[PDB]
Amino acid sequence: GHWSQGLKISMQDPKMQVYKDEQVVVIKDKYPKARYHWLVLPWTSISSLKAVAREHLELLKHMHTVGEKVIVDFAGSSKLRFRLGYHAIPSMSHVHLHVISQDFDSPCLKNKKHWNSFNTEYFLESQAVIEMVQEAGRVTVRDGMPELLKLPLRCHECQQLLPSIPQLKEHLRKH
Amino acid sequence: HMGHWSQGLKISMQDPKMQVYKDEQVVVIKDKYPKARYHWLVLPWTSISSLKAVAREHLELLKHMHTVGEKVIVDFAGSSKLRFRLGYHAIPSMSHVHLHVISQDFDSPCLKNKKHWNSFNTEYFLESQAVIEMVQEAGRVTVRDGMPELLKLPLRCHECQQLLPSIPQLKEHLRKHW
DNA sequence: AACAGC
DNA sequence: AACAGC
Ligand SMILES: Nc1ncnc2c1ncn2[C@@H]1O[C@H](COP(=O)(O)O)[C@@H](O)[C@H]1O
Ligand SMILES: Nc1ncnc2c1ncn2[C@@H]1O[C@H](COP(=O)(O)O)[C@@H](O)[C@H]1O
Ligand SMILES: [Zn+2]
Ligand SMILES: [Zn+2]
Repeated sequence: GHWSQGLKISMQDPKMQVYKDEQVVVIKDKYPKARYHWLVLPWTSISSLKAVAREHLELLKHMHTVGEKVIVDFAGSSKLRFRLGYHAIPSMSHVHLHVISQDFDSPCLKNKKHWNSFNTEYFLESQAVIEMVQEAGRVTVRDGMPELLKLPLRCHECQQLLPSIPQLKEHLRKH
Repeated sequence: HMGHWSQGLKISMQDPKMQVYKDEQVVVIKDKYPKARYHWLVLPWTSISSLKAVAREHLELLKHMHTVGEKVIVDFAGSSKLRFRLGYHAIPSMSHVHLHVISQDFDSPCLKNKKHWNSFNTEYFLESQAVIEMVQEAGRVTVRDGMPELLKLPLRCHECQQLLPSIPQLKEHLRKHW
């Protein structure tokens, strides 16, 4: 479906370009799952994590550095915590780096898949991906990622199990 | 002060037809809505308002209630080989403190919602022995905070610790341990 | 009105 | 006193 190309379309639209250089583009996540949620995409598209090889190393490092720069330039005075990583089995085409604040306070965060895709090992940290390409030369993704998306809701700050999304969002207010 | 319905245990325990066991100290009745194949309530003739009211004077009575519970198990469920737990609900709904004696099959149609499950499978369920130890060491029973929150915890099998998303799936899962 | 978009 | 039946 044409919906899966949204990232390539949006990153080519100057009105959506939070940041741009000769290597990458940054856009706001159209349906953000937190107060701050950006996506970093390279101009030279990569199909999936399986296609990543050592030639992509510096680019991945650049995507990480740019993500941290966007935090400084557009959320510097914030005390929030941030994580940078990739979804093991994404839905939108063209690999993209998630840069998202750990409040997870947003109406677009609506279901269990949303939560677990940022708060389970389904969320592959950027620094860990960079490490695999630097040493092994490829990105290895363990099995069972679809099951992680169906796990009961667990708080990422205190590890408490919650029974529903609404009760989770109320719990997050304590942190 | 709650309505007349909360006195059902006092009315039922005085009915000889409901008495599974009786002595000068305690009485045993079958739970009217059992949450397992075997489910009894042990109540003293000298009623206790709540766990907060328990003092060292009730210690021997509490141990007698426990021992009687253990005897009812062997007398009426000895051939079942089922596991049992003895404890009190931290925040009961029926008046008059009563000791739960329940088999761990949890195979019953009266078990219908999460509150039922977590009332017997979280810290909401205070083991009889633990209650006895507190009264022994400290002379009173202390209920920890956050009990209403425990009743909302996702369903967890008490045998293999697996988390289940619904009651019907839990009942189906429990088959594997019978 | 219908529909491909390289 | 509980409790259908209105
Ligand atoms: N047109 C778009 N522009 C920006 N972000 C988008 C767009 N469409 C989807 N997204 C986001 O991209 C992410 C795709 O998820 P995933 O495929 O798991 O990486 C989600 O956070 C979506 O909200
Ligand atoms: N008339 C009754 N006779 C025997 N058990 C009852 C009766 N009414 C309620 N119960 C049980 O007493 C318990 C009351 O809940 P709790 O106050 O949490 O111990 C539940 O297990 C009920 O099924
Ligand atoms: Zn928490
Ligand atoms: Zn189990």
